[PDB]
Amino acid sequence: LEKMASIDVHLRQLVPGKVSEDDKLVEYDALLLDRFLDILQDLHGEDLRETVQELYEHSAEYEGKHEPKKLEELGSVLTSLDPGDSIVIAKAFSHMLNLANLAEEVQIAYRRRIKKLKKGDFVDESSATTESDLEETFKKLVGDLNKSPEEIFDALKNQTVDLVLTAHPTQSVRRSLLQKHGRIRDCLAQLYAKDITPDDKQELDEALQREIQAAFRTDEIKRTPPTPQDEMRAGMSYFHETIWKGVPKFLRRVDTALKNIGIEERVPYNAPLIQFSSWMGGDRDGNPRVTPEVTRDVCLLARMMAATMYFNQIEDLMFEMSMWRCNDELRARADEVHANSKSIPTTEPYRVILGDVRDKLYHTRERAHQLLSNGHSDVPVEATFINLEQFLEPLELCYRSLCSCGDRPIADGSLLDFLRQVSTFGLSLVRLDIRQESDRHTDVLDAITTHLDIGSYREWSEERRQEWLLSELSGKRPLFGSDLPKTEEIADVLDTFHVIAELPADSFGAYIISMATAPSDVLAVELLQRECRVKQPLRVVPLFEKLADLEAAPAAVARLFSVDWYKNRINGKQEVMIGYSDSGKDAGRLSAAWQLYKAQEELVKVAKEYGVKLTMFHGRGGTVGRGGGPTHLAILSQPPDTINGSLRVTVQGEVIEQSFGEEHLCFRTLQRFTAATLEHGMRPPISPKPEWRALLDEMAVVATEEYRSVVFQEPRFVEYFRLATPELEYGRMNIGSRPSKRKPSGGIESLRAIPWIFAWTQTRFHLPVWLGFGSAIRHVIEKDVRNLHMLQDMYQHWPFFRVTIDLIEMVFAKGDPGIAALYDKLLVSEELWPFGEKLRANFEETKKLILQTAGHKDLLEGDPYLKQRLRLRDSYITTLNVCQAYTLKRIRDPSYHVTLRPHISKPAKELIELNPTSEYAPGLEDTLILTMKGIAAGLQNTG
Amino acid sequence: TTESDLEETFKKLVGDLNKSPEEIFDALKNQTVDLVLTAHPTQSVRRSLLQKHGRIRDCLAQLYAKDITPDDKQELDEALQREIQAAFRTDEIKRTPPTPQDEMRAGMSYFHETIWKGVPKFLRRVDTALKNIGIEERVPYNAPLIQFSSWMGGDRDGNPRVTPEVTRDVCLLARMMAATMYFNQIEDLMFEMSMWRCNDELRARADEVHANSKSIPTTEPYRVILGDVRDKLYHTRERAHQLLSNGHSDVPVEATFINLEQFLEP
Amino acid sequence: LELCYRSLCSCGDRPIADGSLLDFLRQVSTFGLSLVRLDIRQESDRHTDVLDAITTHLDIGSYREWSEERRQEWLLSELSGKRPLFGSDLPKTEEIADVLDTFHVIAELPADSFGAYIISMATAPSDVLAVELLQRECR
Repeated sequence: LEKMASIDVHLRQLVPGKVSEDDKLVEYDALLLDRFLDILQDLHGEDLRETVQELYEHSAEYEGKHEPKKLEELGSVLTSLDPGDSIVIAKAFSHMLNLANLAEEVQIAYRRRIKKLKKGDFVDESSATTESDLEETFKKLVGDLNKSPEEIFDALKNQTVDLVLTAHPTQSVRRSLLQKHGRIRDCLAQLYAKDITPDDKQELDEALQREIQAAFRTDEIKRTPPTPQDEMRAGMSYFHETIWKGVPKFLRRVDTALKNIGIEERVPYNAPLIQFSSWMGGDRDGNPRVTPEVTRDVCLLARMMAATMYFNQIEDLMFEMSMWRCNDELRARADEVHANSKSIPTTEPYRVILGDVRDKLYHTRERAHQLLSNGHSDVPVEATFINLEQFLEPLELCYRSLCSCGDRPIADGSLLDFLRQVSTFGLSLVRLDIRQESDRHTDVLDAITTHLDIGSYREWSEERRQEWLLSELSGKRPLFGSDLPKTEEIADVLDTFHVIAELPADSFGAYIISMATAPSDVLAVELLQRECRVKQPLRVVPLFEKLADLEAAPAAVARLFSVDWYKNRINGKQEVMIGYSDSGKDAGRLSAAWQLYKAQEELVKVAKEYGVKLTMFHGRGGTVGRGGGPTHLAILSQPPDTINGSLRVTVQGEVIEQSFGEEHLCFRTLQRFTAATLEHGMRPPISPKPEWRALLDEMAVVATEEYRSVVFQEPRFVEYFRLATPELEYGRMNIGSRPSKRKPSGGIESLRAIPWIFAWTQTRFHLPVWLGFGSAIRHVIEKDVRNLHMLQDMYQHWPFFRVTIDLIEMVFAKGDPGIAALYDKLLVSEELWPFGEKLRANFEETKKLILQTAGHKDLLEGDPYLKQRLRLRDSYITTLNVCQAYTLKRIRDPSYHVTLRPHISKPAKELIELNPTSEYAPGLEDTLILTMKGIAAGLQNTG
Repeated sequence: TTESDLEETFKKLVGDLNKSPEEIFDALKNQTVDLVLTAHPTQSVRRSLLQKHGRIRDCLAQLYAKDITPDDKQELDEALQREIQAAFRTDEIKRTPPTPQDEMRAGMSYFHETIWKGVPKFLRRVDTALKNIGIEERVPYNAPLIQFSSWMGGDRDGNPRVTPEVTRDVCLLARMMAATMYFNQIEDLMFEMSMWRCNDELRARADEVHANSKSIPTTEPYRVILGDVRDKLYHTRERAHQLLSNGHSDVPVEATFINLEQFLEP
Repeated sequence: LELCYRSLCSCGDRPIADGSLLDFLRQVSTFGLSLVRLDIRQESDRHTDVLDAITTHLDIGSYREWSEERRQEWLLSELSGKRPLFGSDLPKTEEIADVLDTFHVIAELPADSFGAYIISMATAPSDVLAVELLQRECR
């Protein structure tokens, strides 16, 4: 058994140098890989193991030198496998890749930071090795900006970081397989303790193998495209995993950091530095499966999870709180609770109060399980806490008392962590946002005006809409009753509003209007809210998606503030949502990014005019959605005063593991969010030179021209897209809960942005992310010999431009034109081949231009850590690519017969039997799904 | 400091006494250690003060880690002082000479603290020691190498306060703590058991259990069986709380495990 | 029951059917599910109070000052339209609350219990149309 000698060599060639000398990543992945291959040999035989290993060796050699021979050898081996062995190979490379991501997680989390590698400028904030922690951010604010610690302390007091969890665009992996990955990480880490005992080490190795097999022996398909509730619990897994415990530890570190610069107070417990929001069960844009009952469901489920967690916590709090000296107030309250009732003696008053609150917690949990599992309950209102204040009051009483008796140290222990968990998590953990297209609201209003015989709200001009909406919001007469012809959709909208009306506001964040374009969409949602008897209406949030919507958004927002009814309803607070990927699908990426910068600038000018406090909600696709070090500089790179102590970011499902799976991970996440928000608030990035703004305007025009000319003006583009890319299969298979298009018969316009990105990400081509940069940079470079220098100035001195280019370069590192060409060769008509060839030429050109801008000669020249990690994942992703290409060829072409090879080794008793009701050949559907999940998992995020 | 551990004891048995590893393994199979817990001759300390001492120990130990970070060390010191005051600021008298049941719970604290997790860890270490001398089997799971007994609620010698009702109390309280621990354990056992290849015997039983019933899908049979065992555990615990807090129950005995065999079988 | 009667007469047991079964059927038809049917009765002036509060809250005038025919006209246009008339945001005296809540209680019950809505001191068609409108707009 000396296969280990070979893969070790290959790994050491993939990652040759050392990015430090704790660089045990090759050791980690070689260990996990060898254990895995042994388990694969034991389960599925020797031949299978040798085949898979040969495949990986070739894939790694290809990632090394990129000789197309390696690709054709991988193809040669993969075509000869009967679908059973294809399944085994695909599953093999999925698990090997996951193990690679695991060794990476351990490497990053236990990489010790190097103080001496900092340069002194903003660049350092784009990598976790040189990014500032909380304390370094404090000292940078004090020394360099002459800010006083009191100003920092206030800034922290009023700052709010609101993280919004969304559903996974593809495989939200089984909570069980997450658990198994966790055990594997812990085993690795403990195995690399520099002191461990021989038996501890032996039992750790045994546990590791045991769990790698345990993970391999579980399916990753079948069942349902899990219902919105199942996805929602699968979302809240990370509250038990890390977040619930993680909040108070982070806040305590904020206290320590404040002490270490002279501040003697702590951050007040009720200060909302962290906040969590959810879309799971609320977003309806192009998702009929999110019914009103779904919303009522995840609302009550959230309240259940909250009351449960508080209940399990308050036992340990009651144990801790065994003191007897207390305030007179708390003493009287204890006499009250005891009279109105181990049995909690009156000499332990803290335990009396906390025992009563414990009662209220249990009663609330059972009441919520009865409201969800039935539709009514018997539990009266008084056995439960209805708002957060009733909950907070007795705890704050206990804190007051403890500090009264000089037991503040005791009060700053379990009690403080509990109070902060109550303030951060509320009664619901999260606040659910509802989201819906504007056109559905317009449908409802049109049905209403037609039923009232006033015209059709749809035909009305934007201002006429505004006028009718204003008169209707003014009056005292309700608008409709049950006697209204309601389509299924109209009924969905109205019933959603009623469900909102019949629930506590503690669960609801914002009403987000997708495809928002004009003030009438916002006023419309406000009116529907009031006329559906929504007691405390939600804040309305427009989502300007298309480019023109971004150009006209400040004018619409100003017009909204200028309206007295809205000006008083919003109460000096406004939240606007931007979508990096949504605008990118419309007008290319460069134009969408620059337009977003300008649009935020103008929105801030409007908010300063009308004296409203603006919060910018960053959707998916952004720079702030990459996760990790890059998020630091990305947040720093927002236009000045666009943050102002209120950040709101989408936590994409594809990153939620890299952000909240582990302890160190969650801590560093909350830390970089808080530090970035604070520093940007007190130290805005430089304002751009005007020549820069003009240059970006020209490049935006050229880029949008090329982008739309390719995606929309070329007629055969959609045929090419359907051929060279698994878009249709993703649209058909039980991968995501949402349909891939809004209208089945439309082109790319009606296609959603998630399948648009995902489709081209799968083929290692990434056309939506970089398309447009080539023609623009070429254009300005030819226009003047000097512009290049100017561009290179921006990349090195303008944070915004730097984070944009950096993202593009990183995506190019995840790309490979040769693999794309393989997809073309197997799946595209011959008369369409040159088309693709031309695109690929563009690809290469764009790459060479991006490099020239960054002053780099290789991709990711400045970040060799990331280069190493990407190289390592890629060596696994490439085989999944080829396997996917040929599998597509077989699925689409029943006339393409292959020369099969003999089967290898072992109602379902073998891997091929796990899909009975299959449409295509046995095991092809599952292989395609496997490669899609594996490639998608190995590439993570791009654009 | 110089006493023999398990493995050194093995090598002393094998090298010096010419005992075969098989003889050692058999001896272990048949050996039983029955540890009997008694009430404290004086202060059986409050379970809360146990917890506080525990936090103090953890704080000391982590404070003397040869790698610790400045902020971790500062927060550790703060936690240490905080907990020392916390312990000092609690009384240790009043109330009653705690009822035999109160002393009995205060005895069973140590199952949660260490013993419940500690037993299988030790047994696994016995397995490792057997591997290192050539034995490929493990110590059978149903072998009673460790056994626990109690006098708390049973010893009456010179003690009028141990009434028969006290005995029935500590009996049912013990069973409650047992069913509790098993229940809380079997959730993580159900998470682990997500495999799909299974025995024909297990397949048939799973088809049966699912037919007689997240909703436990039939292609995860282990989760079917263990979810059923979870059901019986819950019913047993609630039944014991009803027999203790009342004197009767409505929950039928057949919804619960009555003997160790019904429990072990699935 | 009628099935049992049909059957008995089918087998020529009509005499048996005309005994306890017939008395039972007649008791069901005479007494229904409620023995009696409850009439509601109220002064017309209370309905006028409610309509006056509504027209004042809508800033249209005071239904009270309006002549009998003008009342008739507003009542007719309102009974014609498709828009409801008011919501919880309405200044309601104790009496107005009594009237509206009475109408809601009528709405939340089976019609088997209710006979007639009787207007005491009835004087003009607007009193009747008014009660009809309040009935509809109270669902």
